Amino acid sequence: AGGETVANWDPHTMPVITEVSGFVRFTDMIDGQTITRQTDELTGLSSLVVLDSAERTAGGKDLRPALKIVDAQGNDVLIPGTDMPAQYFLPGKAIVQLEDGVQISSGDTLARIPQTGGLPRVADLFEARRPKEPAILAEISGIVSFGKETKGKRRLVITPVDGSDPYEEMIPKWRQLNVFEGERVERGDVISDG
Repeated sequence: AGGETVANWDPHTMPVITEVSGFVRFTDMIDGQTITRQTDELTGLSSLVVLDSAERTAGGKDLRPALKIVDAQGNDVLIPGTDMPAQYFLPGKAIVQLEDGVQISSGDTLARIPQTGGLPRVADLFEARRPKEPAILAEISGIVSFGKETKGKRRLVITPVDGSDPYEEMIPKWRQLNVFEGERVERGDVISDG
């Protein structure tokens, strides 16, 4: 009916959400290397925050902190259809409020990541100029993954299901990205908004 609200969301932070049910298990989340306990003074609540690669020590840079969704016996639960382990990797500045070994169901939030006109506009539109921060898309479909870190700029690798494996692209690590190495990306998908 008219005036009914059908969707609501919090734009301040983007959540990272599990796809399967089970138990949350920490991985590579060592305090002092990849995560830290940050406490809010105005509220008193403390949370685990994932460290940035530059801020980490030598050992922490190679580590990949993440959360696994394992069954009762300790076996990793595969995502249905994909047949891929449901290990969700937490990037830098990610806030984790889920205790180790706690029971979880599919769909629960695992983590949180903080977040012209006139005549010149028409002139630039007809000149087909490129914006200052162009949006990033995927050239070819398939799975995606990370690559070399801080080699001038970060790298990304696209592996098609039945295509050219060695394809790669360069993405600077100084721009807030929204790529998902654990999720398949189509060629009609965005990487950095804008």
